[PDB]
Amino acid sequence: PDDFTGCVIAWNSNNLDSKGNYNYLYRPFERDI
Amino acid sequence: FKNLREFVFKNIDGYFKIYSKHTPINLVRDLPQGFSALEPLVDLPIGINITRFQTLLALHAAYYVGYLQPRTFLL
Repeated sequence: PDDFTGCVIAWNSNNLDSKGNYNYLYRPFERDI
Repeated sequence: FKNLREFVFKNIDGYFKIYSKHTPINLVRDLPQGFSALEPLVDLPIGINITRFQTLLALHAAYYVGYLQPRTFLL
């Protein structure tokens, strides 16, 4: 949301998740399952 | 009927907000006239889109459905 209150934290996973690794998919707080 | 159960269900920014109030009644024909504000009871962080709903009855009680509007009140 545009009035989001909080913190966004992110980090690189090139040496963790990458292999390739095809288990990661893409299509306010909505889970479009 | 003996028990009046009132609920408000609204879905804002992924949160399903539930307000409710239970009061004693002595009336069969229709809803009693009167005023009482409903207190917040549950707030569910679900992230689920709701467009339609259905009630669940026990098969061996009248119920009413209205809709909310963005109106201004002086409380």
